[PDB]
Amino acid sequence: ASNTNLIVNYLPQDMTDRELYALFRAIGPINTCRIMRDYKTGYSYGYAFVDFTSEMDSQRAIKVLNGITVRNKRLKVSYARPGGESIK
Repeated sequence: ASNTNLIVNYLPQDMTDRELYALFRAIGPINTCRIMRDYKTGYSYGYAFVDFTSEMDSQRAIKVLNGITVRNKRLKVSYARPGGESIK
């Protein structure tokens, strides 16, 4: 199949995958972009999901985008493998 969903970290807990699209939409052909945060109070901790559905050009953007700049911090980008790859 195809699709290597990634995870963007270093989020302000208020940013939006839209502004993120202004970056990724130019780096890789993302197929979907969501943000992870408490679904009850909305308490975000910095971390979302951005898939490139490229599994190739995306990986390159993963070594680069990893630690970019959000006008104040530096986003993060991994191949969706937080906490020891889905725990491990």
